[PDB]
Amino acid sequence: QPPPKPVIVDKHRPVEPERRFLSPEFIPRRGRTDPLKFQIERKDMLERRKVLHIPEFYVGSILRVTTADPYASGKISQFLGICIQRSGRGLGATFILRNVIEGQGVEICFELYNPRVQEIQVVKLEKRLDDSLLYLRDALPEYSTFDVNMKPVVQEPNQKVPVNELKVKMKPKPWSKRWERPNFNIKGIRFDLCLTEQQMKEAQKWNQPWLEFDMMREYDTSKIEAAIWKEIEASKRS
Amino acid sequence: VRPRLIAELARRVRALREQLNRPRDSQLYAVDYETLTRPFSGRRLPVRAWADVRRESRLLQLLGRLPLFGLGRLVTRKSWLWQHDEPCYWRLTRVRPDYTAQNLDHGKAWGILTFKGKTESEAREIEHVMYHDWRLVPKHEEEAFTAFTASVPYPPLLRAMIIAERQKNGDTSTEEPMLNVQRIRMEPWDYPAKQEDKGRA
Amino acid sequence: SSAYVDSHKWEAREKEHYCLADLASLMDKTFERKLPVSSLTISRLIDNISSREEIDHAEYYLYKFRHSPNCWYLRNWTIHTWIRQCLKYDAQDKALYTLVNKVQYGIFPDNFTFNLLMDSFIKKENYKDALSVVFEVMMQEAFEVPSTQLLSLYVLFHCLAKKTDFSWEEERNFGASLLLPGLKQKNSVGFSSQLYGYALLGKVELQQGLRAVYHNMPLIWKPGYLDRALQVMEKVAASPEDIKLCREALDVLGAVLKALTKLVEQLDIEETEQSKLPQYLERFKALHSKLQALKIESEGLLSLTTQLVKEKLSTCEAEDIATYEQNLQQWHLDLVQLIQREQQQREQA
Amino acid sequence: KAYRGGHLTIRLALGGCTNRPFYRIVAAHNKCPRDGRFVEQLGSYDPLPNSHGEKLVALNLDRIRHWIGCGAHLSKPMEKLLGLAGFFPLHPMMITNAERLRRKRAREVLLASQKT
Ligand SMILES: [Mg+2]
Ligand SMILES: [Zn+2]
Repeated sequence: QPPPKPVIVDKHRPVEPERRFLSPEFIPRRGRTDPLKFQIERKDMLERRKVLHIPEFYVGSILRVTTADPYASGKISQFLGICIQRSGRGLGATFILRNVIEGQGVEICFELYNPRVQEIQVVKLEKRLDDSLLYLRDALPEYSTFDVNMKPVVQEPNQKVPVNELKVKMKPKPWSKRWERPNFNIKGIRFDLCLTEQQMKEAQKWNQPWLEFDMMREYDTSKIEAAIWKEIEASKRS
Repeated sequence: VRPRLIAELARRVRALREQLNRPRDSQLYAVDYETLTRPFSGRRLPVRAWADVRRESRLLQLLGRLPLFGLGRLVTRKSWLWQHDEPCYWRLTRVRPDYTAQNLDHGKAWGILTFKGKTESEAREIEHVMYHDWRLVPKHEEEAFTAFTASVPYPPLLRAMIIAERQKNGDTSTEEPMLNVQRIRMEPWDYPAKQEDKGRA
Repeated sequence: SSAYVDSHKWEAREKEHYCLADLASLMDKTFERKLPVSSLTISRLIDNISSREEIDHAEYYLYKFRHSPNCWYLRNWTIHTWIRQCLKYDAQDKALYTLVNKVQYGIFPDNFTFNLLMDSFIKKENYKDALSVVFEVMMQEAFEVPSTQLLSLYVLFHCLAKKTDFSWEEERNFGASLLLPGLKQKNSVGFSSQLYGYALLGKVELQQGLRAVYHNMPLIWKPGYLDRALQVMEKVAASPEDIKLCREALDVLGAVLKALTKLVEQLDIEETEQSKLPQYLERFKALHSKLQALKIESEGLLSLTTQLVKEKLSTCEAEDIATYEQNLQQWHLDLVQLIQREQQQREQA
Repeated sequence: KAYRGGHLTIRLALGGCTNRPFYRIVAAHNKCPRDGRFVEQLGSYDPLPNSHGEKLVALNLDRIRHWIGCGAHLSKPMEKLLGLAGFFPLHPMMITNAERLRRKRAREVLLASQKT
């Protein structure tokens, strides 16, 4: 006897179409230079993309990566971790991964364009309220501890990014970065238990409201992103 | 006096865990026909049933080929009908298959039965359901198939003891002592039993 | 019989008009939490379906319901909702697949529903599908119905139009199927078809033993099928009318070819069939001679005699339709209580 | 020692040094060891012959009847020597062993006769 085939079809109309998304490492930095640099690096990373897929993701997503290592069992290295940040631009761009195993918190900075790495895989795709999850260091280990054998949570092909709106408990005050300040504007943590009302009142004194209203510091990216899309589509057609 | 709590805690936890995730009836009844060893046990089967397990199938595998698993349909105990020429069957009343089974070839079902045309008025539990000795009789050849129609001396020493006792008592009672045997309903081995009385892993 | 075939009351009676996607998502939730679910959900899904992929979803969810905590309910009205949804959208491959692996899906149509299905098969003029389906009905063991005449017509036509010399499975299927339609004790056609089925079963036994006779086929274990056929012939000669066909020649052929030159189920005292062949053949010749001495036209084609049956067929189809409307009425009666039952949960909530 | 379930059983306890067994019929539980503790000592048995050549054995009929009425199973040798005594029915395996011995002796006599 052959097994039946699973099939599922749920067709709410104004949910299915998600249109566009671009990676934050294509965009250049505010610094000045001649954009031919950018465009040649872009076509280079795209001629690499034709080989390697980089299944898109965000901070707070879980990635499993297999890489070709010279000195290891099977000459390969397989590592799963939570994405902390995607830092840098051009080819040297990288993404951080972290996980607690054997009670020890190990984290890597993977180059997403180095030929040493063989394949990347998105086990779970989600987004956190905070731009960067570096406070997961001082956070409890039970939040970062993830299973290595956990299989990919299959995600819909054309749907909106799921966002887990949650909060996180943390280790006591002796921290390294002073996350309580408003310089970072993070919300995953829970002041109500991580500190006192008087303490947050004393800390929110460094608040600089004027800068977020300032306008010469923010960088417009609309037409740059449009030209980047145009060049990507041209390279794909070619 | 000092009590102890972790023992009762582990007892309750083990009870809940086993009653939750006990091995499925189908999972533990499955058999590989070329090696004749039940999985989850690694035990071999009896030589008397080797061939029957190789050839014949199970009750639920028989009942899966007809609607409602054949309520009231003729199923007979192959062992009973090979051991006795008289007809014996099962008036199956209630049925429940195991959802985890792929072919729905395992479960629990029972009703009224009859041994050599001796029917009782009780819908009780079957015995030995998982065996490969199940034979289904069609709806035709039904009534033709289901058609069906003192004392002993005591031991010598015991009778001598009673003789001496009543002679000392004074009564003659020349009649040899006896007991009733028609009351004694010696039942054959094959008379069924209570499934619930026997346990389960 | 277009009036007997078509019935739009079914499709215009008690439609639910719910979202197939919502019903599918709810069923997926219930079955991933592996809790039991009523047949109302599946019925609403089925009678809401109007598409091919939707009927495929229904097939998958029917498999999943068979493998769900509840399997015995087996509501015939839901079965017929599914059957109509499939046959009106003309998925005969899917219908046949489900019907053959009933153990995989568990569909069990009743008399009138199956007669409608086989009449649609007639209208489309296919034989292999109808043959497999009548073998699966032989498996069903449900024949005391007005569809008995349809089964008889089908088998009487296909055993003649077969043109297949050697096939043990197929021949055993034919032999075991030719008994059930004739069990209504009608006439020469009936009991002579019973005779030919006895002959085929005895042949299958003598050529591949008694094991397959009963193993995956509901049959009786008495090996004397030839003796039973001889008994039938002798009691018929003793007793009405006996319209006969030349399948007695096929019986003679089988007998002569068997007379032509491990577990032992046979009993020691009782003789073996291999050793009974001689007296089987002698008594068979004797009964042949007795029958020809006593009806013996052997020209009336049996499949043509089923056209004479069409009159009482068209008479009994009326009672069949009446029973079908009674079934519809009692379905509509007992089903409405189940909807208030579903509302009772929200009332308590 | 409170044994779970179990049931009383009259059986044999062994005594005496090696190569000199002395059996004692005694009531006890099913789960106790061979020479374990008991409840009431009932009788004795010598599988060896005395100076007269006969073998010794004693039964406590009233107490045994009381224990059986209270409910206690017996072992195969128990019922065997009881049936040999006569207070109990004779043993079917005893009958079969006797018949097999007689068949073997008849076979041996036939073999000797056909040899000579
Ligand atoms: Mg530091
Ligand atoms: Zn001593």
